[PDB]
Amino acid sequence: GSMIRCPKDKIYKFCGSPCPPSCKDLTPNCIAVCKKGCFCRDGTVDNNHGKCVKKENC
Repeated sequence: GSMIRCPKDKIYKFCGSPCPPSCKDLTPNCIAVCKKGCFCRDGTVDNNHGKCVKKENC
């Protein structure tokens, strides 16, 4: 506890897109705002299960 550390399969960002590429929407339109936290790696798509897989795997 105390220290926030997400799964090693993901990375941490201070400014990231609130709308990452996904199987639901490959390119969602939203205002560019810097949100901090843990995000998926570049080249992966977020699926409706709550995990990110490779773009060509979806």
